[PDB]
Amino acid sequence: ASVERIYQKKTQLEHILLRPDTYIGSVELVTQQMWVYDEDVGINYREVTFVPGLYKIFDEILVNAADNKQRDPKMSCIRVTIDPENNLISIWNNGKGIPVVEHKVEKMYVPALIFGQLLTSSNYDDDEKKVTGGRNGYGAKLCNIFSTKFTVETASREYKKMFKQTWMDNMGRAGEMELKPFNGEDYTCITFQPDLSKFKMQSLDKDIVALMVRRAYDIAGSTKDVKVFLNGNKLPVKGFRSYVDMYLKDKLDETGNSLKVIHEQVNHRWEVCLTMSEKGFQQISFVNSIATSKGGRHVDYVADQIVTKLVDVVKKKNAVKAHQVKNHMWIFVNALIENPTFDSQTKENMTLQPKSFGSTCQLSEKFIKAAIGCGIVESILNWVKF
Amino acid sequence: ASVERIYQKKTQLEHILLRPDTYIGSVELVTQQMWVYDEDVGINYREVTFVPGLYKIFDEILVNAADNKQRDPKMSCIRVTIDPENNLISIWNNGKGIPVVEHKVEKMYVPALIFGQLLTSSNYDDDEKKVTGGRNGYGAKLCNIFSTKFTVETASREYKKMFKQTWMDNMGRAGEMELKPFNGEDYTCITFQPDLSKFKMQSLDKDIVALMVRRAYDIAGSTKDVKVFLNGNKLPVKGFRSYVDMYLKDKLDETGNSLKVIHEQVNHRWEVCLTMSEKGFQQISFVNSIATSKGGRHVDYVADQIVTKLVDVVKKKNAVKAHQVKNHMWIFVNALIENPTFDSQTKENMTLQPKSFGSTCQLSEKFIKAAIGCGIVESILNWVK
Ligand SMILES: Nc1ncnc2c1ncn2[C@@H]1O[C@H](COP(=O)(O)OP(=O)(O)NP(=O)(O)O)[C@@H](O)[C@H]1O
Ligand SMILES: Nc1ncnc2c1ncn2[C@@H]1O[C@H](COP(=O)(O)OP(=O)(O)NP(=O)(O)O)[C@@H](O)[C@H]1O
Ligand SMILES: CCCc1cc(=O)oc2c(C(=O)N3CCCc4ccccc43)c(OCCO)ccc12
Ligand SMILES: CCCc1cc(=O)oc2c(C(=O)N3CCCc4ccccc43)c(OCCO)ccc12
Ligand SMILES: [Cl-]
Ligand SMILES: [Cl-]
Ligand SMILES: [Mg+2]
Ligand SMILES: [Mg+2]
Repeated sequence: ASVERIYQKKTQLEHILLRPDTYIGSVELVTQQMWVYDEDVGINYREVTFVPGLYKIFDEILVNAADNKQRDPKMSCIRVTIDPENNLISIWNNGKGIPVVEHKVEKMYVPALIFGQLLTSSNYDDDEKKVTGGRNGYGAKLCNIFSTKFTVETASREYKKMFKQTWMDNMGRAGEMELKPFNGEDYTCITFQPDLSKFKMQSLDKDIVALMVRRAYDIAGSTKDVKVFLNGNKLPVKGFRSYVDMYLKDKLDETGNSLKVIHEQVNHRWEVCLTMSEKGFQQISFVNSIATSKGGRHVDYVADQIVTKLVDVVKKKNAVKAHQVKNHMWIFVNALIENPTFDSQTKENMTLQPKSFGSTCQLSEKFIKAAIGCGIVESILNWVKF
Repeated sequence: ASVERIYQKKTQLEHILLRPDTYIGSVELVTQQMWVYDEDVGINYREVTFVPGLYKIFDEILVNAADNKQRDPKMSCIRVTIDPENNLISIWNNGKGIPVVEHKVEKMYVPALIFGQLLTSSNYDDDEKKVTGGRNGYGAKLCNIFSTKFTVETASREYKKMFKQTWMDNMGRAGEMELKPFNGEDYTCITFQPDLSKFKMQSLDKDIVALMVRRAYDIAGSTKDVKVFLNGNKLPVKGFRSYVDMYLKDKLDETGNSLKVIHEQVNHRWEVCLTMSEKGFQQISFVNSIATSKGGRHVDYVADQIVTKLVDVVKKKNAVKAHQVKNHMWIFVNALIENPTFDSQTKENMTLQPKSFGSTCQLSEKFIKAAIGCGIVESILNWVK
C-alpha cells in the first residue's frame, strides 16, 4: 500500500491500452440488434455479438480512405480486403498519396509521422472549413496500437517516391522503412492484423465480418463518385437512395401495407429519406461518411422540421406532443458537416450546433406534403379517437 | 501549402485546448431544458443557456470530493463556494487529505503530481474493485487547464504537513509550493478561477450558477452520510428518496391526480424510484455520484426488469412492444458500480455490462406488484383493446 503503488502516472500509449473505452469504444462483448450484410441474405436486422473496439479500428481506417476523396476529388476507388483465416484486413484508396518526404519540423518522413506518432493530423487548422471525417489525429494510430502488425504503403508521384513501413506489437516497434522511386498513379494502402487478444477474440467471425461488410456498403452509399470493392468484388450501390432502399425493400407494416417512403436530396451536402417506424423513433445517419449511431444535431435538425409540421396538422384536427409524433418516424440522413464536433473519438454523436454546419437543410414543400400523408398523422388521429 | 504546415503534431496540453470536446464537452453555448436550483423557486425544469465544458470542470472537482467518501468513510462534509464577482469557485471536503510526500518514482510531491500532470490517478489498478467516480486520471487537470488560476490545498496529518500550490495560465506555469507543519483535521480544498475566455462568457451568470447549485443537491442526494453546504448554507437533503421528491413535489399528471411513486432501496448499492412520465421515457440516474445524463446499462438493468414484468401482464389479458411501456416511465436510479466504463471523459453514458457491476439489483416482488398497479398497465390495456 505504498504511495508509488497508489498514485501512478501513465504514458499516452499505456493509457490507451489500459483505458481503451474513450478511444475506440468497449473492448468487451456486446449483444444487440444491428444492421449487417450477411452472405446470401444482404442487408438485414438481427441480433449480433461483437466487440465495438474491433469494429472501430476498422472504421478509423475506412473513414480515412473516404476522407481522401475530399482531399483529392480525383480519387475514384476504395478496395477493402477481409481475410478471416489469416486475420488480415487491407484498405486501399487511390487519389493523391501522402507526401513521401522528411518532415522538416518533426525530423522524420511524413507517413511515419502521421501513422506512428499520436496527436498527428492535417485537420488541426479549423480556419479551413473541411468536410472530412478526420478531426483529432488519433484514428490511424489507434488502429496501429490495437494491431499486432500494421503496415503503411503510400505512393506520391509529386515527390517521385513510394513509402512502406510496418509497425508491430501494438505500435511498440517499427520495421525498416522502404523508399523506392515512383512515377505511377498515387495510392495509399493500409494493411493490418488486429490484435484479437486485446478484444478477447480468436478470429474475425461471422458477426464482425457481417458488420465490416455492411460498413463497406455504408461508404458506397454515403460517398459520391467513389467505387467500393470488397474482396475484389464491386459493391452494387449507386447513391444514398439506392443504399436506403436495401433497408426498406419489401418491408411491410404490421397491417400488411408497404412502407411509404419520402425522399429528397436537399442539396449536395444533405440527402434525407423518411419512412414509418413501428418500434419507436429510428434513425440511420452519416456525417462525413461517419456512421453517427447515436445521432446528433444533424438528425435533430432534419427530424424537428418534420415533427413540428406534422404537429401543426394534428392541431388543426382533434393535445399531442412531439415525442408521440417522433416515435412513428424512421429517418435516413446523409450529411456533410464542416469541422464537426462529437462527444468522443468514436464519433457516434455529432454535437455541432446547426448554425455552424456550413450549410442548411430546409426540406421542400413537396417533401413536407408527402410526409403529412405518409400515415403518421393517421396513426396519431386514431390514438386521440381512443 | 508546405508539408510542415499541413501535417502537425500536438502536445497533450495543446490538443486539449485545441480539441476540448472529447475532454470536457462543448465549449460553445447550448440551449436546452435542464433541472436547476433557482434562488427563488428551487428545483424546477426550464430552458437554460450554458457552456457544457464550464459546467463539467466544476463537476470534475465536485465528483472528486464525493470520491473521497469512498476513500475515507469518516469524511462527513462538502462545502462549495461560488463567487461570480471575483470569478472564484472553491470545493472543500474533510476526511483524509492527500499524502504530502515526494513521489519516489515521478520525483515530485504527490499533490503536484496528481493535479499538474496529465494521466495521473489512484484508479489505474483495476484489481481493486472501487466504486469511486474517478477512472481516467484527467478530471482535475482538465479543470486546471481550463482555469486562469488553479490552487490545490490539502493537509495530511499522517505526514503532519500541509500542501499548497497554485497553477496559472491554463496550467502553463505553476507557483511556489508552500509546505507547513500540520496537526489538525484533514481536509482538501480546490479553488479555481475558470478561464471564461475559453468559454466565451463574461461572468458566471444566473443559468450556470443554477446548474452548479443543482449539482450540489445531486451530491447531497446521491451520497451517504455527507453534508453538503453551498456558500455556508446547508442543503436540506437526507437520502436519495427525499432528493427525488424535490422533483415531483406532489405534482399532478394530465388528469389531475398526484404522481404515484414506487420506491425500493434494494441494497447498499442500488436505490430506485419509479413514477409516471408524460413526455416519453425519462431517466435521472447517478453512477458513483456521477450524473449519467445519457443513461447507461445501470438504467437498462433496472428499467428492463419493470418492462418485462409489465409486458407479461398485458399478454395475460389479451402485440405489445417494450418501447410503449417504457415511454410511460420516469425512473430514478442511484447506483454504486465497480470500475465503471463510459463513452467519454464526461461520463454521461455508463457502458459497463451488468455482469461486471460487482452487485445485483433485483427488484422485490412488492415493488413489481406496486408497479403493476400504476396507470402504465391500465393505459396500455385499453390501447391494445
Ligand atoms: N488513406 C489516406 N490517404 C491520405 N492521407 C491519409 C490517409 N489516412 C490518413 N491520412 C492522413 O493521416 C492523418 C492521420 O490520420 P488519423 O490518425 O486518422 O487522424 P485524423 O483522420 O486526421 N483525425 P481522427 O481520425 O478523427 O483521429 C490524417 O489527418 C491524414 O492527413
Ligand atoms: N478532493 C480530493 N480528495 C482526495 N484525493 C483527491 C481529491 N481530488 C482528487 N484526488 C486524487 O487525485 C487524483 C486525480 O484526480 P483526477 O484528475 O480527477 O483523476 P481521477 O479522479 O482519478 N479520474 P477522472 O476524474 O475520471 O479523470 C484522484 O485519483 C484522487 O486520488
Ligand atoms: C457500438 C456500435 C455502434 C454502431 C456502429 C455502426 O456502424 O452501426 C450501428 C448500427 C447500424 O447497424 N446502422 C446501420 C448503418 C450505419 C448506421 C448509422 C446510424 C445508426 C445506425 C446505423 C446500429 O443499429 C441500431 C439499430 O438500428 C447500432 C449501433 C451501430
Ligand atoms: C451537457 C449537460 C449534461 C447534463 C448534466 C447534468 O448534470 O444534468 C443534466 C440534466 C439534469 O438536469 N438532470 C437532473 C439531475 C441529475 C441527472 C442525471 C441524469 C440525467 C439527468 C439529470 C438533463 O436533463 C434532461 C431532461 O430531464 C440533461 C443533461 C444534463
Ligand atoms: Cl461520440
Ligand atoms: Cl460518456
Ligand atoms: Mg482518421
Ligand atoms: Mg476525477
